[PDB]
Order: sequence, then structure tokens, then C-alpha cells
Amino acid sequence: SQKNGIATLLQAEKEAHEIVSKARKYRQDKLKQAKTDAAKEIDSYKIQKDKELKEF
Amino acid sequence: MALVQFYIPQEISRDSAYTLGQLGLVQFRDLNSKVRAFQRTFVNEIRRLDNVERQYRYFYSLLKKHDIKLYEGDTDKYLDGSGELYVPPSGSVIDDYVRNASYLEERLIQMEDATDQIEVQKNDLEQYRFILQSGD
Amino acid sequence: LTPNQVNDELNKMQAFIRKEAEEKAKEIQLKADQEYEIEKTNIVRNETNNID
Amino acid sequence: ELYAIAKELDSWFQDVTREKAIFEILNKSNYDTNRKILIAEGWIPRDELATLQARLGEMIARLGI
Amino acid sequence: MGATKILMDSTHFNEIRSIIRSRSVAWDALARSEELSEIDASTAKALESILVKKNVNGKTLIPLIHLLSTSDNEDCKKSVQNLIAELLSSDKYGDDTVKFFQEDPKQLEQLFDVSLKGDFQTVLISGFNVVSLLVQNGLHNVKLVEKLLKNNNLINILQNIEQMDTCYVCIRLLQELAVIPEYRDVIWLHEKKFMPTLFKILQRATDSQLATRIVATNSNHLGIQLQYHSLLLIWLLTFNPVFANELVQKYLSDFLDLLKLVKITIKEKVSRLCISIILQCCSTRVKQHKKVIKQLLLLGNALPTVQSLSERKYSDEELRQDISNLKEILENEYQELTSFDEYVAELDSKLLCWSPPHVDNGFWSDNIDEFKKDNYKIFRQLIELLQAKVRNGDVNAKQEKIIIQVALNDITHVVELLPESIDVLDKTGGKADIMELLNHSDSRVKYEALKATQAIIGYTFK
Repeated sequence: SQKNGIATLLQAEKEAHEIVSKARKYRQDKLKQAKTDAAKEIDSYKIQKDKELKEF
Repeated sequence: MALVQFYIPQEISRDSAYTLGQLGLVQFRDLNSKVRAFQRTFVNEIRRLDNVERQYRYFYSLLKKHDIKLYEGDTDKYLDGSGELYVPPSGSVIDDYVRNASYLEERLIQMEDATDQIEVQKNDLEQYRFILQSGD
Repeated sequence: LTPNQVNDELNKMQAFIRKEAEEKAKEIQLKADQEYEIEKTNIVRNETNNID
Repeated sequence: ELYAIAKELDSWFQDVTREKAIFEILNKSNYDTNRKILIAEGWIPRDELATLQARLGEMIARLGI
Repeated sequence: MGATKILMDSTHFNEIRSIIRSRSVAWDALARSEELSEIDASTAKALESILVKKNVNGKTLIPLIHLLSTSDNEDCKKSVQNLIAELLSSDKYGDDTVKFFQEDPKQLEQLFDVSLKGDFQTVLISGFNVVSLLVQNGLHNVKLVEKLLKNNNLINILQNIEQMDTCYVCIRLLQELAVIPEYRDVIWLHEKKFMPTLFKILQRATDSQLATRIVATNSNHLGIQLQYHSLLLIWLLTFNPVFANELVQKYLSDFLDLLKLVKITIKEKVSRLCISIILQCCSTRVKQHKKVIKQLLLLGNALPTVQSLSERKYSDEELRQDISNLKEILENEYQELTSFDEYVAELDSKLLCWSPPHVDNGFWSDNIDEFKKDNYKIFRQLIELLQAKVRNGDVNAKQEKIIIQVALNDITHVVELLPESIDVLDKTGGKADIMELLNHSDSRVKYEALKATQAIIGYTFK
């Protein structure tokens, strides 16, 4: 199996490169979710400010 | 075990494995450049080859500035006494080799220019001293 | 030169490449999570100042 | 300075030769991929690594590790 | 069901788990010998027989968990903890054990009692089992990690460098627990005793050869994973701005040796985390970043080694982008400081240090015009400091040798830039110090003073 280990190692390297590309895509998706997570975390503080102003 | 790397065509892999097998090489398996992440194509090896060429030009500049004959090495085998001491069995670091010789080449060039200017000024003052005393 | 040594070396090379890919994916995920946490904290303070 | 760097120049040339041979064995160009497309690896001993690098061969290169 | 695969790709935990599972004693013989309960031995034998052959099963984990906390034998607690850790660590079988452990909050405190008690293998498996339940999104506690880190049995196994399995398992458990934001605050308080072993592992790996196949600190799979986990444990906690300035201010000497590991190493994993730690500490997010970059640039000199380390290129180019961002941030931060106030403060402080921008001829030529306010009072103060330190105080020694060579090399550019500096040296009396220092030890400072004397001799006679 001399001619099979090069194709198997190339397929394993392509799977590792696809795993690294999926990790980079999740790394970009984390900041892409955090960009909406900033205003989504600010709206709960604005509503808590309005709830703290309604009691006064 | 120490890792070994070879570069040759795929048609002569049987004769290279048979000739290399008689020296102690075992577990010979043919692969490709794309299968190895460290042995892949990149411009960092070309930039390191350019830095090795600049270090080779700095070695010839230091050899010419030293006033000695041009030394020819090219030894890579560890069987010799001088090759085992002048060549380590581990990997080569071109950054410490270029950075360890660049400041020595620049300081040697500045020391040679300062010694040449001091020798020219001392020869000019010693040449004009007796002419100034005889003229005075 | 042997036939089993090429399969064992190919399996060890594939396991090392899979371990290096898993380590690079874990480091990329940790760096992306840290950068997303820092950006979310900076945006949270930047909204909290004007809210205050 | 010359007595301090005279041995370092001769060691740096021999290290630069193996550094250039490792860069040529690394296949860092498009012409090296279409010329030497076979790259094999193997396990050799530390004592046999010095004896394996004594023979230069025909087209194959050796790298110490 | 569906536990995470943390500690599932390390051969160090699998070697101790296979070594403990290979020599598992019978619970019925120990129960008949008055060493354990019969119900815990029968439940452990039923769970061991249903784990291999079968994989309702989660109900038997409570008698081994209560027997491990009630009993004090490490032989039964190690075999029961290895069987519970093998079922909780796997993802194909033992799904009810993770749901029963996550559903019952008393099982975390009951399972945490076995950690730091008994053998080191049972404490190592109990620490990973408690770290796996603490790493979930259903239960969390900083008192278990702080109490486990404050223990002597937990830090004693990780402090020892003879066993790479316990040190890699403890550093991998602390690095895995450091990913959570709550554990980073408690982990930074107890990082005053185990932090020196991570620098000693990298120093022992850099001090050894790379052509060996012994996986202790070498370039093998165990040494690269241990050094990558040790550098990743400090790299995960290095994202804080106060911990980066405090760790850079306190451990700058041990942190300065991390740059040599990337150059001496051939893998981009340790070089990516080593350059990523200095790139994270050099970022403009922590307070007093210019003081840490100026102290590391002046004292450490990481800027010249970063240019030599930037010549090497491999895969994972984000570490190369962090090296380029660290070199651009170090070059911009070093050039962003004032040369007149830094040179006057360094001359008034009685300490001289080399730098890439401080040794430039443009800074000396620009500061030569602004320094002329008292007939070269700044150059006369620097020559009075070099002549005062060289004249009295054991000149040509350890303390005055750096300021003498730095003052001579800095005075050589000022003497070469302006031909009017001979009156300032002749007025103070620093002209004889270069000639007397030229024929002594410190031949680099004698070469700088010979370059300044050759520069003055070039303008004295044409």
C-alpha cells in the first residue's frame, strides 16, 4: 500500500484543513454574533434603567 | 529516532530506498509535498534562502576583510571529526546564524574603516610632521 | 522498505496531522472566543456610559 | 575581532551550506515541485544519521534532525 | 448524554486509565475482606459489566460516589473513579451518568471529596471528573477550583516535573478550566506557585537538544503538547489587562526567555503561543502599556529578536500576523516616546540602556540642537556622568560597565555629528577617560571610545 498512503495522507490533510477552516469560520461567527450581542446586552440595561426610573 | 528527509523523483524511489536502506534507513514511505505541512511550498524558504545568501555574502565579505584565503566547506556529514563539531545533528536555525554574523560583519567593517582612516591620518600627520618642522 | 512500516508511518502521520489540526482549531476557537468577549465587553461599556 | 570571528565565519559557511541544502530540499519554488515531486520520510537512529549523511548519493539530499 | 471530549486526546490520562483498568481488583474480595461495602462492590461490578458489554445505568453511580467519599481506600476509589471517569469521559456509552451527575447537585460536592485524597491517580482522575462537571453549562463553582488549587495534593503532583502525565494533566485541567471567565479570576489569585514550573519546563526544553526521541521537553508529541498546554494556560489568562501588566512587571525576567523558544523550536505551535503572549501583552488594552513596552524593549530587547524571529515562516500565519502586529506596535510604541525627555530622564536617572531608536543618528542630531542651551550642558552632563562613574566607583565593573559603553557609544554619534563637542569634553575633563578606557578591559567599550577618539582625531587633523 505504497500508493495509497499519499492519497490517504492528502485526504487527512484536506480534512484537517477543512477543520481549521471550520474553526476559523466559527471564530468569525463568534465576533459576528457578538456584534449583535453588544446591542442585545445594551437593551437589557436600557430596559433596566427605564424600570429603575419608573419606580422613582 | 532522528527524522530524515529526502528529495528525488518518484521513478528512482526504489533505488534510493534500496541504496539508503543499506546505511541504516528503515520505514521508507513515499509521500508528496502537499501531504507534509512543514515540507510544503512557501515563500518563507525563499526568504530564508535569500537571508542565507546574504549570510554567504557576509562570510565572503568578512573573509575578504580578514585578509585570509577563501575557505571552502560544504561539509554536512557527521562521520568526520570536523563535520560533527562544525555541524550539529539537529535542525539549522538561519535566524541566529544571520543575526549572529550581521552585527559582527557591520562592526568589523566599521572597525576596518576606522582603522584605515586612523592609519591614513597617522600616515598623513607623520608624513607632514617633518615637512612642517623643516618648513617652520 | 517493509509494507507494514509504510502503513504504520502513514497512520502515525495522519494521527499527528489530525492532532495538530485539532490543536489549531482549539486555539483558533479560544482566540475567537476571547476576541468576541473583549469586543462584547467594549460595546457593553460603550452603551452603558450613554445609558448612565 | 578577526580572531574572534575567524572560526565563526568558517562554521557559518558550513551551516549556511546545510541551510541552503535544507531550503533546496524544502521545495520552496514551482520549478522544484515539477522536478522533484517525491518527498519521503523515515525513521533512522541518531548514530546511523551521521553514517547516512556520509554518502552524497546521486540526486537525493540528506537533512539532520 | 453527550459529554465533552476534554482529556480524551491525551495519551497521559489514557495510559494511567489503562494501567489502572488493567490491574483492577475485585470489589467482592475487598468487600469480603472488610475494606469496602458489598453494595458498592456489586454496583461497581454491575456498572463495570454494563459499561463494556452494554455500552437505569446512572442509578448505580450513586453508591460508588457515596462509597468513594465515605471510604478512605485509594484502591477502591481509584478503580471506581476510573470506571466512572471512563463512562463520563466517553461519548458512546454512559450518557445517563452525565445527566444524573448534572441533574443532582450533591453529586458534584460528593465527587469533589475524592479529589486531593488517596493516591495521585485517583486525585488526577477525580480532578478531571470534577473539572468536566464544572466545565458544563449547567453547574459552576469557583470554590471547588479555588479549594482544589489551594490544596497541597493537587499542586504537589503538578509541581513535580518527573511525571509528565500528572503535570500535563494538571496543566491541561487548569488550562481547560481557564477558558471560562469565572475561573480566570480565581486562577489568577493562586498563580504564584505553579507558574515557575511552566517557565522551567520551557527552559529545560530549550536547554536540551532537539535531535532526541525522548518525549519530556523535546519536540515530540508529548513535549509539544505539554509546552503548548503550559503556554496556552498563561496565554488564556493573558487576555486580562491587569494580569498582563502585573505578569509582565513581575515575571518579565522569566517572560523574556519565551522569545528564544520560538527561535530554537521548529514547530509553530510553541512559537505561535510565545509570540502571541508578547503580542497580547504588547497590545494597547492594558494600563501602562508604554512602560511595559519600554521596559521590555530597553531591558529585554525583544524588538531585535522579533525581527530575526520574523524571518522564519510556516503554517498558522495568524501567529506571523501577531508577530508583525507586535513588531509594528513595538516599533510605533518605541518611536512614539520623546527622545529629549527620555534621554534627559535616563541621564538624570544614572542608567543607560541601548535601543533601536535611541542609537539612531537622527535622534542625536535632532537633540543636539535642542540640547544646546548652556553650551552643551546635556553632553557635559553625560560626559560628567561617564567621567564621574568611570573615575570613582570601581570603573570597568558590572554596574558602570553598561553606562560607560552606552555613554561612549551614545557619545560617539554626538561626536561624529558635531565637531564642537571637543570643547565640552575638554572643559569637563572627559577626554582623558576615553584614552585611559581605550587601553583596558571591556574592549567593546574600548572600541566605542576608539571610534569616538577616531572621530575626534578625524576632525582634529585633516
